[PDB]
Amino acid sequence: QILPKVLHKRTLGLPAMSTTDLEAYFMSYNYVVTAQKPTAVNGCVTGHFTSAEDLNLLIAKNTRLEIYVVTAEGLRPVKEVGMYGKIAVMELFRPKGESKDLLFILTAKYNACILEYKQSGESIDIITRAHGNVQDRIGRPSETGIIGIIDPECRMIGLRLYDGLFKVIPLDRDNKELKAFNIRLEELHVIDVKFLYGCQAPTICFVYQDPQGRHVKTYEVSLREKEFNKGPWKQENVEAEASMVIAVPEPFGGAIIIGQESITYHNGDKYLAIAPPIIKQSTIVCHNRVDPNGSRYLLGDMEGRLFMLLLEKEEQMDGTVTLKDLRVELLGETSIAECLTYLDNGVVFVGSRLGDSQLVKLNVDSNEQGSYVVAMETFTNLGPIVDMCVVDLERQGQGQLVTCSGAFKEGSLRIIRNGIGIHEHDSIDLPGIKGLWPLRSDPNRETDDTLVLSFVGQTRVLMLNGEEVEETELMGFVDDQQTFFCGNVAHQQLIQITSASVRLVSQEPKALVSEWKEPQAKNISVASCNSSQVVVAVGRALYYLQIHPQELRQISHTEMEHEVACLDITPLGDSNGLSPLCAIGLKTDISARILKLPSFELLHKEMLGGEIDPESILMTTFESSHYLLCALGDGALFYFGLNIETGLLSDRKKVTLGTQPTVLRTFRSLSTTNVFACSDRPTVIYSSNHKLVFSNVNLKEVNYMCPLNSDGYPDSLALANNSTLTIGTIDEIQKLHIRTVPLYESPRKICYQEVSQCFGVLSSRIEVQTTALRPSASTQALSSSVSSSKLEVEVHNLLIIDQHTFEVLHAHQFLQNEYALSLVSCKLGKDPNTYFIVGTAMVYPEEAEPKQGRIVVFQYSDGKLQTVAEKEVKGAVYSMVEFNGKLLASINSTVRLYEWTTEKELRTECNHYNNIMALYLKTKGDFILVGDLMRSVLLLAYKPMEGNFEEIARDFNPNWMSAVEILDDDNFLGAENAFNLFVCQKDSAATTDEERQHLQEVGLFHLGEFVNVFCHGSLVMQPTQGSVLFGTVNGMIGLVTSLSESWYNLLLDMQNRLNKVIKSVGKIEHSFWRSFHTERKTEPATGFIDGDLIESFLDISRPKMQEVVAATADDLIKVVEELTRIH
Repeated sequence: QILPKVLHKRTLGLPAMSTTDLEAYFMSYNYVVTAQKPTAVNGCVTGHFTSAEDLNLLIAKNTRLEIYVVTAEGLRPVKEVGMYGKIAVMELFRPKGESKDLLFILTAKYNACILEYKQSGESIDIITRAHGNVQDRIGRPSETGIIGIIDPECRMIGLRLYDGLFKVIPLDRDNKELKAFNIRLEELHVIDVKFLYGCQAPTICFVYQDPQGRHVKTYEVSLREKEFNKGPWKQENVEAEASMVIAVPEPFGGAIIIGQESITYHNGDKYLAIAPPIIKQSTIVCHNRVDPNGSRYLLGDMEGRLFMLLLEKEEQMDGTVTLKDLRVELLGETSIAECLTYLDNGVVFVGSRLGDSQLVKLNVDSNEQGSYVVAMETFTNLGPIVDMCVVDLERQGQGQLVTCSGAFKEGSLRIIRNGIGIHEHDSIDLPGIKGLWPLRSDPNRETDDTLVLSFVGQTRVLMLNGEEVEETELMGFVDDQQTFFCGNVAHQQLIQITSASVRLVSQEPKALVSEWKEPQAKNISVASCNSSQVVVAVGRALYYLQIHPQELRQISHTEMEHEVACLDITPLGDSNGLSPLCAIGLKTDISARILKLPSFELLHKEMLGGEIDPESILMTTFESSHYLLCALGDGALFYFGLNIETGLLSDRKKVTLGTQPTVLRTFRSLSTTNVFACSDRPTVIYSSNHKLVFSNVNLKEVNYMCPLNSDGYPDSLALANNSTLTIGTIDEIQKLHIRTVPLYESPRKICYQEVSQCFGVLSSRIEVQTTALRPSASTQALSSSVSSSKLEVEVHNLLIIDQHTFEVLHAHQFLQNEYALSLVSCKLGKDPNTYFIVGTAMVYPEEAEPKQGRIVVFQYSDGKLQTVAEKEVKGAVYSMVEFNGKLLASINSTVRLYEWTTEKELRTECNHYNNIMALYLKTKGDFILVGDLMRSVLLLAYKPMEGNFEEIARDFNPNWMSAVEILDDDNFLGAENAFNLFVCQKDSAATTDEERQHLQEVGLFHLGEFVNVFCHGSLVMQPTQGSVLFGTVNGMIGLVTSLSESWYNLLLDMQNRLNKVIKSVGKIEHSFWRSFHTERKTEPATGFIDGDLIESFLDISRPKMQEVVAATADDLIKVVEELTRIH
């Protein structure tokens, strides 16, 4: 019950001392949105939800629900939904007379629902069979949280929510409101509870604690008269640390109780126990049944070890089987598991809250070092985000996030970056280029070695002998007038389809063979040539010629009613070059039209909105569903569906992009190759599950592309600009890119020091009584040092990390029993050098409140780390900032200001000690905002004349704060530990003595996450004003911004009209979800607008869109699309 460690647990989310014990021991307009969805796993189940012959895995994040189908290769995604609440219970069950299972869900605000998966055609819905709210007016929530269980015969549902009460929900075909009733329990402290198998009336078994140890007991539930009757067997005694109850299935029956160094089996009178030595070291957390009999079980530790529990049975000579013994075997090591589930055929899913989750295989024969476990996949988890910083290493106008993530063995550093990343190698400034093609200089040799530029009105054939550039045109091509395509198809030929003529050329003789010229002297507008044929179009008409060895043949010819804008050709499957289908785009009546290749026979047509002519179009194959993408001269990017057999009109919904028109042409990165679209921002359209990526590129701009696969440029692609050529190799595709650096120990704080080009990271590790546990970064440092002051264990270190290769340059080890709490890096006074300043405290087991600490000043030099000054202090050092040239530090309910003299010392200036436990500290100009432990906020000022502190204002209304930020000169933002956000403001009232010593809470919001850190910055290059990022315990990243008044009114009206139309999954009301909620109060939200709902307006259908804001549809599409580009 020492404060630093309990606060660290709160920072990671582990069960901490309840706040009540801590008590005993003693006019604004904002906009909030999400940039990265939560990633930690709270729960997970398996079953038959989608159909009767499917095996499903269902995963719960904080407010997300994900559904996967289990195949022989791994997992496949089918749906993902978001709920208006925090999921606390999730169970599958199947009533009699049902084809498949239904899902029960309970929310942390006590919303209950039953859901069913209904997939009819190609569309998928989640329908709500019943819904209600099960909250009690009077009572207090218990420890160990909420518990929910289901009878094996689907007769009732049992809930433990409060103390001294057991809530029962009957499960008959009536009860669409989930009416419940309470049964009184004599036992006021229940540890775990479950329903027993193979009984006649619903039987319940549970473990409780009271003076004289903890016990296990049973009951029978009579839902016909609302009372417990009596259990099948009496009450026993169990180990003082019994915590887990398992109900064994039918052939055995009975219960298995798990504690520490004991595993026990009770069934009526039968009783067995084992105490295998391996269980001593660490605690078992989770369990899962492998065999439907109940013949094997999996168990997982707090340190990552995975065990199998075996029940060996005895066949009776005439009676039912019994069991004789129990056995435990160490299987191996994984990540610490919050959820463990078993899938099928020796495959296990390990779901984690403090590390990456992963998919594992169990072998029958131990490999080297005797392990049965072999990893298969990992899924990234940003973990608890305990601290982060914004850094712009490469000196463009775009920053990156660097965060400390994870815990004990899973601790790491994460780098988060925006966009698609190319790595320019041959950078030369060439002005405007009209296009770009390859050319083959040899027979069909391996990767190409020649390229063709094309300028505003010209095409020039280069040569490429490696990294160098050279110009040497073979004397058979064009050099002064633009060609539409010059590439290759097959069979020892070259294409030259010019606006002057069409051609076939010899490559081995490098000579001309034959030519064909337009017999109208009228110049072509747009052509197309894919990989075996060319299709062209002139005036109002369209030719089509197949390219055959050594000559040309006319294969099709037909005029179009309107003037051709563009064409395309591509074989999309079992067709080796010849594409039976073809599409046409038009200027005047903007319309995509389907026309067969062989004879230009009419197939169909479809029109659109707008007037400006399109700039590009392609037919695209990425999945089993083909697409036709057109790109217009305004910024709209339209997509239509292709069924290559018939071609019935598939999905559509309008969109805008950047100001310049878009050019779309296909790239290569994987055998599931996708398309790239050139605009003001190059934009990949890639396949993720079935939808479209719209990710930008870390690039100024590009117009027209051509892939490059040469030996020195293995998977590159040359892109042209108004004045640039841009080439590089492709990283990931999605919007955010995450890079991981493993540390093998817990990080706590991070800070950046530019003039050194390094990071400083505080870290900690655990050591047995002290030798070793495993190699870590604090151990394998390049250099190392130990403190030499003269004024399990945890060992704290300061790590100096290189910013390029991300390796540990140096490690400093602090004194014994010393906890480093805060870190800063700055310049003080008139000294020119920049230091690393660290604040610590000395932590002892018996006593309850630290009473000493240091403030150490380090200088990192050419290759070493020195020490400059020490300044022992009488208390813990919770935070410090660099104020103006001085140092501001909070010492154990006091705030103090220090000065850096010419002797390289620090000297005290002034103090303020009215608060209690000042934890957080932020500064702006001459004001200081102090965030208290349980005393809301406090605003202070520094008076340069008298050189001391003056208390300007204080906020009443107790609040258990967890983070603090300064928005501008007058609005202060705070996050509290019940998952709420609030905004305070300085009251402008008369009577200048008393009511100006008040801050008014002018904004309230319920977020649903636990905020750990705020920081000023943004992730995009270069309506709204300001930008603050925050990070949470579940791994979510969010963004807060300020608005005007007219915009706030507009969007609030929009919010009401939107949630009058959208259907919520469990039929929860958005207004109820976002209300400010603590045990002491509940008020409607005000002063906040949430952008998740607003951004969902772009996913709605055209008729539903006009119902909202019934003042045009596009007039609001523009606004929302503008808002979408903030993050």
